[PDB]
Amino acid sequence: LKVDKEYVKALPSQGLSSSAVLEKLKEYSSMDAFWQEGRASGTVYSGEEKLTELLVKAYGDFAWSNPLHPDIFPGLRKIEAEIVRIACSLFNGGPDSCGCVTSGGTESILMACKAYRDLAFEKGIKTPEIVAPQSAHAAFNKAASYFGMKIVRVPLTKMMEVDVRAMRRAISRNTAMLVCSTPQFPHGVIDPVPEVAKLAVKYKIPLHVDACLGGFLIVFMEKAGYPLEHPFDFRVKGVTSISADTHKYGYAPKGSSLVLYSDKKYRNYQFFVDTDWQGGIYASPTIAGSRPGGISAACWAALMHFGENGYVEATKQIIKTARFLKSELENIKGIFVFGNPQLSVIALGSRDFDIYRLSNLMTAKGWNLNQLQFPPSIHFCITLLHARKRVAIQFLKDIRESVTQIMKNPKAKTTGMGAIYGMAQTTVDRNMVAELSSVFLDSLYSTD
Amino acid sequence: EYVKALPSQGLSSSAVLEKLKEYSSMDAFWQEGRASGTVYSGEEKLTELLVKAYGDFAWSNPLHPDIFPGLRKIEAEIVRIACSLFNGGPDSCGCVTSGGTESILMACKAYRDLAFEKGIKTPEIVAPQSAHAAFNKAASYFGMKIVRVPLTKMMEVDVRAMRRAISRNTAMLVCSTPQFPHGVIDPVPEVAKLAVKYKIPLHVDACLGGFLIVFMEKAGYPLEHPFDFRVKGVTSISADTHKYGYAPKGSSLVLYSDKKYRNYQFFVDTDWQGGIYASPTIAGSRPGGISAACWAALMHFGENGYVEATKQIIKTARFLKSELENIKGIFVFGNPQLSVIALGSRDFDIYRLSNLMTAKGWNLNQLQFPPSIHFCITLLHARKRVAIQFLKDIRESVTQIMKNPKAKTTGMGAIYGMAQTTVDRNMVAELSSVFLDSLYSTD
Repeated sequence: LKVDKEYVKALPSQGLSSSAVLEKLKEYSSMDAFWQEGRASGTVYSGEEKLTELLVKAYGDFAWSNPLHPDIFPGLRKIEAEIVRIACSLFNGGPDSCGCVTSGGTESILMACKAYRDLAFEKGIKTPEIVAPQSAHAAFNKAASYFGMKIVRVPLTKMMEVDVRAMRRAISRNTAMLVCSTPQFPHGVIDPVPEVAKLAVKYKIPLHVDACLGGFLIVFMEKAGYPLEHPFDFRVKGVTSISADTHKYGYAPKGSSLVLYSDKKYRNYQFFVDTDWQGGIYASPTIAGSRPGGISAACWAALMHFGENGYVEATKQIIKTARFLKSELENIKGIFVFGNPQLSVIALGSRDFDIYRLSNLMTAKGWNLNQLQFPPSIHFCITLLHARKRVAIQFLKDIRESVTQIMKNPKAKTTGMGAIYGMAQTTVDRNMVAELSSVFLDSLYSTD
Repeated sequence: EYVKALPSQGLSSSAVLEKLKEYSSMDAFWQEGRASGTVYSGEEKLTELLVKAYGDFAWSNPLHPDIFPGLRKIEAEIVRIACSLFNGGPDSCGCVTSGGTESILMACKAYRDLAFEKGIKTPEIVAPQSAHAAFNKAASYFGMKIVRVPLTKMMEVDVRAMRRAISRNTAMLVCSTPQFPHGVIDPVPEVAKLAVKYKIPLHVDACLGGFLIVFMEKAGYPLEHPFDFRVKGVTSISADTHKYGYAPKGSSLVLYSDKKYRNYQFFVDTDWQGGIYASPTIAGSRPGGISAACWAALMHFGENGYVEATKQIIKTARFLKSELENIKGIFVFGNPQLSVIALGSRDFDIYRLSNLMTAKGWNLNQLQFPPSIHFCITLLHARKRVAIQFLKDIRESVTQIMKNPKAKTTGMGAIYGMAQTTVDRNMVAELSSVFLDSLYSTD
């Protein structure tokens, strides 16, 4: 926002040399130095030098590959097939399971939603509904908005799990899919997949499991020695699709994710086919046409580099860190932890002061946390980066000091960003907030 | 042969890279210049630069502008540069997207929501028959009706037919600069007349042509029609940096004449427990590496670079066009002024020519409705100097075929012809599903 350099607003009359381009780029990259010292929530999952170098070289070897042309790039076609099958194995899908590589968790979610809309249409459902917990990702609303589907969000329990009784009452003759999250992003709580799947089986409704965030942790937890309370994978009868982000705890480059299905019969509905196009018979498996095959190469590289032993070890370290932080953060007067988080995310509240004061303060001390709402809350997401750099001690100390400071003045009005997130929740005119967002989006592209 | 599960033990870097060389052992085909379109430069030094640029921004993600303010600036700049190239002026604006499909999808979604705002229940896209398949995806995904209007003998949209296709439900008009099948530019001024008269948004699909058409005049090859924001009624443009921008795959632009239109493409969830959610495009997390590399390509070529590149492509196109017009047995559809040349034949089955060119080691694009094949000339093709060889092989292929013009088409060539003549569209749809299934096979 406050840039210290003029904007390039047109193409240069004379193209720059390679060295000059890369030297000018240094000015932009030096601006982006907030994550390297382990002070950002989520965002960068490993960021390690030797890993980066491998992933960029792998990308580089496949820079011009485009899986739209599998006759030209059969090697890339085999890499993507292998990525999918590795994932189906990790989720114990067996030989009938299938999937596709996508650009991210959002596309993974949208693809399943679209698949289930088209199946519902085929069964005479005029306006399909998504039935989802309040905590399910925003991408489910985007799918509703994009694909013309009604979305019903059901309330959560005191422990921030979906209320299954309420979910039952939300089901109707028009329900196209059920959703649960492993875990939900806000508070890092795993929904009770078996209980939701019971409904899915009883009412004959597809069930999508959102494992975008947890996928490349939860798959390894048992082997890491941290067993979970609930099963989450294709072994659970009624689970019809899973989303999972390689680009989160797979340590794959950005622009990589999977949508997996229990059966090809489901995946078929996600496909787009135009048999009549002048430009040839056109069939795409996902949203994009042209895609960056380099990213798929690098994603395959991450997986083959970590292996089972690497992801188990990475999981062990993230979970050790999170369990330590969670037990400490439970013994601080003035805050509480929402629910009982078993993975990498911890959400905090305060019954004693405005919790956004803590996000404001920690921002000041060089930390970047996520700011939630409904109810008022903040979270941090623990990554390999955070375990590697051992920021856990300093995080705690800054949390403790901040809380003591706030506590000296518990009713002192809340300022800056914290104020906006507070007031936004109380504003009865939702369009005010919407209009505030559109200004923020515009401001992203500003060159003034 | 197939890796079907995670290795128990991770491979070392070197071992990973050594294994990956197995997958990259077919690139000589494209590298030799034998592939239609597909790779637009491929040039070694350019690749090194773009991969380094990507590498500097590998972990950047524009969902987090506060963390990566450098990427943010980069993307604002790519959009402003592109707006200048299309002479949009200060009120024009745009977004970086993942490719041309997403650019088309975004504009369609923008126009749908604006039509919803005016009480229209099922918004209609009015498009030429030649418009890209992505417009049918848009319709399918977003619940819009697509009306495809016929072409003239020159393969341009029939503008009278297009007017007759307009209804109270029309949300957008489309034309292409050029359309992908025949490489013909639609008469943008004439379509913009309708847009203005009936107050309908108009989207210009410049995904393919974008980073040629903007330089044509300066290359010394003035086009017949104007195409950019200076044309009254053009409300948006899609343009692929990953084609004639020579940018990495994963890179395209959607540009608007005014901010008011772009506001309709955005997604906002103010109520999400995870926080106020506002995304400009389809994706959430995105690869900022690709944007960095897209900026690098723009800054590396500059105006002089792209003018010179455009010169080299069009010289090659105009030569091949004049030569393919002087070959007994074949004709070229319409009058292509850019990088795509489409061939047909009234003397034999055109797919035989694709058969023989495939055997000679060339990969051309097979079209349909009507039976046709095309080549897309890229900067790679010009650097490799393949045009003469290309011509020689076409001539020999035609000469041969013309000895038995009425012989039965075999191979894929037959599939392409049968496909169009089948009465049950379904059977064709199923072959496609089966093809797509096969992409993901590990058997």
